[PDB]
Amino acid sequence: TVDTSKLVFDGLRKKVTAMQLYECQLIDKTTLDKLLKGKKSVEEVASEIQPFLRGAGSIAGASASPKEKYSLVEAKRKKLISPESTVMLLEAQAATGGIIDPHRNEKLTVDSAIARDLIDFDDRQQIYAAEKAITGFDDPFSGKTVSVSEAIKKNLIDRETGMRLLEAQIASGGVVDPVNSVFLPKDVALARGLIDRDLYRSLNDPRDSQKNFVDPVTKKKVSYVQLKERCRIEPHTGLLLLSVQKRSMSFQGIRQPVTVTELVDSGILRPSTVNELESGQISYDEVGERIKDFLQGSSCIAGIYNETTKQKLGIYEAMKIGLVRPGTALELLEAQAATGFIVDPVSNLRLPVEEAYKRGLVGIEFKEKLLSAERAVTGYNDPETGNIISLFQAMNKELIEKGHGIRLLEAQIATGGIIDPKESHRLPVDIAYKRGYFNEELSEILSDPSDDTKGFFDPNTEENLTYLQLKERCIKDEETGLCLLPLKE
Repeated sequence: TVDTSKLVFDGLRKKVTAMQLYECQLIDKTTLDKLLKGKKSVEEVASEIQPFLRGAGSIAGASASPKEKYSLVEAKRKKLISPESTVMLLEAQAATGGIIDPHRNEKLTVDSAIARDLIDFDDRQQIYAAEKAITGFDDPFSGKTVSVSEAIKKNLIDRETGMRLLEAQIASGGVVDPVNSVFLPKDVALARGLIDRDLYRSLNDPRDSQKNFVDPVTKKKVSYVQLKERCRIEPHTGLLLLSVQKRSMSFQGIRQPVTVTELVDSGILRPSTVNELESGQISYDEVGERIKDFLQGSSCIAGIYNETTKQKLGIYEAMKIGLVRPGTALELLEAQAATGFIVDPVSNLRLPVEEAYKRGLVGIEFKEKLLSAERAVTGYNDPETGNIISLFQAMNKELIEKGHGIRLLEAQIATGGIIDPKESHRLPVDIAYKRGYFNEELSEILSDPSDDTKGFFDPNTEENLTYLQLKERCIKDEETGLCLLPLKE
């Protein structure tokens, strides 16, 4: 026989003897005798009853990215987890072992948790009560220290919180026995009345009190197991960290970055490919590759290719030579301004109107008219409402004339689609209808070349064309991706 005084185990808060483990039916008669003989070691037995001894493991915190992690209170302050769910998850920790410090891998008492700022100030008293799920509730009538189930019956704790604690414990192994400081399986806990039949029954009914927790992001009622199925296990510490989406990922639009959430709202990105990108399964550059013509549109008529001298040159520079009339040059430049940037085909630069003027890409005779056309990408100021509207809406409210407005619209459609002036990206023609940046009774008009729609000019054949008709007559520089209009003489 071995030293029976050394046959002790480490429970949640107390030491646990081998005899207590046998009484609590955690070990069998065979295991117990082998401990008293030496056939089995204390460490060998403890390795097989770990979820009953210290719990299977609760949600220790959050993890936005696979490397760096956050605690429940940190993720709340970074707005990754709602304040409401933050309390409930902290209640679960205190009821299944204690408040977890994920950055030091420890089980802390509520006192120690306050000392390390792991718990906020307002949620202080609520977690003290949840801690008693393991310590026990002092009944002022009987004089006994009772479990949560009895604390609910004795009205020592509200039913709501009590159901959360019981749910969290069961998902961690079973029902906690406070006096023994050890987890008991559900079947044996029912037999000795450690948990009431009625409470346990309402704990298995999805229409009663089965789900007592709430989602971190949304406000949907969820179970503790469902949240655990959404957790990552840290390789080093073995902790259970809830996978939260920090998001905040965007692609550069015309003037400003466009959130990935906006892209799925505009129908640019399928939701299946977004969180697949958030998880890191696919690459960032490949996603932005597909939606290239939605972020900042297709290439416009960027310049002119003089076939006589075999030279690439900007539109404004072509006018100085006499390759194009000032009338033709102006509408082509404002078409560029209405699509985002003024382009220099030889230097492959894409600049706003102001910066284009500073570098000689645009003269002073076109500066004002081009600044006005640039409002088609940033918005038109409505003199009545005081806020910015779109190109299409500015046309209907007679802020700009129809002829000028039509040529700018078809310029946007020919280079990706209608420009959203508040999100700074190209919309699908169906989304533009919903937000009112275009009209279905106008898409068919601009589709087929009509009398009113041919507001552009081809210097080669001297005929009036739509922007699409003229763009189809252009060629492409393989190293710039720009459309150049071939010219002779």
